[PDB]
Amino acid sequence: NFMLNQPHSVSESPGKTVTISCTRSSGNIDSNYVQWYQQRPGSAPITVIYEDNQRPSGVPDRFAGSIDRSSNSASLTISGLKTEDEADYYCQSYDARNVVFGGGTRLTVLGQPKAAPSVTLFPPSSEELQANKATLVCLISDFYPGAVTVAWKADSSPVKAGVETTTPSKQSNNKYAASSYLSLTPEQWKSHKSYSCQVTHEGSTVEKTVAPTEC
Amino acid sequence: NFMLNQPHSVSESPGKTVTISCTRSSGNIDSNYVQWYQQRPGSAPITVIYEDNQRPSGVPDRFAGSIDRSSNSASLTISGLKTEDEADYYCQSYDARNVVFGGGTRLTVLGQPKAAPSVTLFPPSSEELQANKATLVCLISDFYPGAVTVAWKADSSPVKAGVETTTPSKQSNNKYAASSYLSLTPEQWKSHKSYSCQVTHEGSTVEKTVAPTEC
Ligand SMILES: CCN(CC)c1ccc2c(C)c(CCN3C(=O)NC4(CCN(C(=O)c5cnc[nH]5)CC4)C3=O)c(=O)oc2c1
Repeated sequence: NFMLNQPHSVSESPGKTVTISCTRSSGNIDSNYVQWYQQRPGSAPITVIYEDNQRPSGVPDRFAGSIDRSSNSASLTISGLKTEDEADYYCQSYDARNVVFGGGTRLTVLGQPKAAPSVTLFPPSSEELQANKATLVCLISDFYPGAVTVAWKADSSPVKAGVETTTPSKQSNNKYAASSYLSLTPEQWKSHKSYSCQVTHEGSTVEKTVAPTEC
Repeated sequence: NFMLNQPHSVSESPGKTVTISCTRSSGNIDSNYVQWYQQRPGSAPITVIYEDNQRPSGVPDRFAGSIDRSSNSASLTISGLKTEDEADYYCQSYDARNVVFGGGTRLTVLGQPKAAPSVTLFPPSSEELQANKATLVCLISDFYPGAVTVAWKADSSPVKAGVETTTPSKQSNNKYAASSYLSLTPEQWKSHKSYSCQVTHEGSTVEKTVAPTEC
């Protein structure tokens, strides 16, 4: 029982080389075969690497797998990037009876310039508090590529309960927007000194914080 | 080298049984194990069956896998169809020289009940006003089907500039969420008595109103 940790995203221009790392949390990376899967948006998954570095028939030489024992990491390298390489890439392995997939890496083959998001965090409105709702909204606009990861904190502690995040959406300026909202009760909201919204984009992380007031 | 062929789509009504076939193109279906994965749009896939007919820990017992040796096919059978079962389903087997996936079957669950949206309108945050921004956000959640019209008002008049609405995305309750945001300056925000977000869904309107803080 172990995790495989991949970064959330990578991006490059057509024709360049990109590397996707996959770090095993406990145990040796070399003691079990590592596979790589590609899933293009709205497509079936395809195996691009099995047994660490083996390509199935039809998978071009541009895809290369490797293992690094000292890092305890596997890597998928894609050279001569093409637009059709734009996909989610997952590593998986085993130990004992456990099958383990990594969390996935979104690879974007850049189709326009990179744009860091505007992150605005809204505390509960008066209208919803009178309805025993303390829902928070994290608004994320004007970003590219259209992939983000959102994490919420109550004080310092992570929150998984009550989190919904929209699929990013192309807006009229041709950049992506999304919202994350946290469905709190006024009780939970007033019982903490602050809440935070963490937005990660192109491996850059921004944190916004709000505290209960009165007014 | 073999392939797995699944229907592109199946639609069925709630409480009824649906089958999804997965045909192996060469060799015997019984010579390697078959997995089934479920994928909701937006999310990573989830394992529903391994070793032909085994369910992992989270998975409703309404999900059953089977092997038919004569037709050289695997089947996923979902009894008592729930709207939460609407998703893409992929079968998967092994070729020793590959991990093979089917093309995917899109499962539509028909006659989903209507659900009016929860609407919440947030005035500008303190933090954004300190950075000379007065963006307003209207969270629109828990609605079905997944289309809304959003109109904004300054006092009682239609707003014609600065409105973005995101494409509704299905959330973890299998209902849609979106947010509409209006990018005002501090001046526009305080030059008016109020702003309003008007949401229409299935011929029914909801209108929320907010006004500059008095503190
Ligand atoms: C596109 C690549 N792909 C194939 C469709 C992925 C890509 C990613 C996943 C993930 C994230 C999970 C969910 C998390 N998860 C694991 O990492 N391992 C298991 C552990 C439990 N389990 C088993 O006990 C099992 C036994 N034999 C196979 N699976 C299912 C896999 C799991 O639930 C998963 O179950 O399946 C995945 C499949």
